[PDB]
Amino acid sequence: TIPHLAIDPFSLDFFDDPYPDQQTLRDAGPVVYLDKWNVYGVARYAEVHAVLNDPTTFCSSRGVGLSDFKKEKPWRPPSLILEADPPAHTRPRAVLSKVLSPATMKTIRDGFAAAADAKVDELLQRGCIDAIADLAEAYPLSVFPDAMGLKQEGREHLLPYAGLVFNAFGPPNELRQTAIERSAPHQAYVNEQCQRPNLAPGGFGACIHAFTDTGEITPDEAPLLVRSLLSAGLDTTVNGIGAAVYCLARFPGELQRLRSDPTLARNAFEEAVRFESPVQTFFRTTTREVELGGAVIGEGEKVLMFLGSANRDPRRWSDPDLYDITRKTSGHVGFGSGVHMCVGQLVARLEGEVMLSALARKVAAIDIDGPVKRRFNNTLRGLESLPVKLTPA
Ligand code: HEM
Ligand SMILES: Cc1ccc(C(=O)O)cc1
Ligand SMILES: [Cl-]
Repeated sequence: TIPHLAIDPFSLDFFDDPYPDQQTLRDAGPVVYLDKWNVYGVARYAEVHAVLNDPTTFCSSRGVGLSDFKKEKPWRPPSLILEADPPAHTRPRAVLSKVLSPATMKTIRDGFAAAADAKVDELLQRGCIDAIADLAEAYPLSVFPDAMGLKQEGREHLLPYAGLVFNAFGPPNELRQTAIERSAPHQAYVNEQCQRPNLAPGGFGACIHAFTDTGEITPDEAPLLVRSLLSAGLDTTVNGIGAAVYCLARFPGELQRLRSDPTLARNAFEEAVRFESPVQTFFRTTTREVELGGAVIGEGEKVLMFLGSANRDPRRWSDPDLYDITRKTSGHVGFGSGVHMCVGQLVARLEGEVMLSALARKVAAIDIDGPVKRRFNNTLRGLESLPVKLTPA
């Protein structure tokens, strides 16, 4: 009853252009079986949303990558939040929610905005830049490690560590094997920075450790929760901001609308998150036999959720392949949905908003003026190099 497909959603050919294969996955049926990796797949909005919002049946504690923690050893100690189910998930989640809370955004917004304005000013002096290394990477590197409270030395490990984390959600292909092979110095750096004495006062890391006396987390839980922010907090925003600049470079009509009303900056970023879906996929594991669509999935099966496909499903979205900065984006699953929905979404949106605001106010044109190069990762979608000419307003 369930169609079997040979599509490999973790192949370089798929990463290079996923959209035809994602339509094939959607149109084959509400639930597919991917023979390449022996997992179920859901690529329509409806089933992705349903799976995300039933954490009891579609659990996370057996891993949200291909590997089943009941069968294989995790490559690193499980995340106390991402790779936990209720009730164990609940108090670590509440702590990170308060650490990255609406009130916390007020303390960092002025500095994040000034750094975004300063970066665009700097880039406009050069004119021809790489919007990945010089903007999408450079701006988050200029605000997020400091907001964490990290020392300066060793920050070159942060993007490699995150690339490793997101590759390690994938199947055991070359991208994953190579990442793990090179992982030891990056894990050593990251694990050391998670310890309380190495996190500067007032930053996100110190605030996590400060929550260890409320009864929500114990002291021995704080390093792994810092680890979660050092895993998820930087590379995601790099590819979110890169996606937004890539969209504005490809759709100049939308750059023109954004210039005319810079208060569209926040929704222009949100639409970029829907349109590119920097985090493409996550897995769940069934805790029981379950009916989904019309298929009966057995217990202990991996289910691959295509977040990017769900965000382009024409059953849910009008003109899904169009970048529209005034679109009603509410309900997109680029940040997830339900109990695990991105706890750092306010940081991500703040960074994206203030960068797009700086562009909206300072830049008249963004023209691709060099070869575009894609960056390949088992979970992240984004570019390696995006040469652009910035024309000042
Ligand atoms: C454009 C930027 C980002 C995107 C697209 C993104 C994507 C996601 C997604 C899809 C999930 C759901 C995971 C699941 O359902 O299994 C998630 C969760 C999470 N994100 Fe974000 N993320 C972004 C930025 C950030 C930032 C900036 C931080 C921290 C500062 C962060 C920290 C986390 C954490 C800790 C979780 C786990 C939450 C939980 O399991 O309850 N993320 N993210
Ligand atoms: C997207 C993402 C990646 C890693 C983590 C973590 O807890 O390590 C959380 C969320
Ligand atoms: Cl690690």
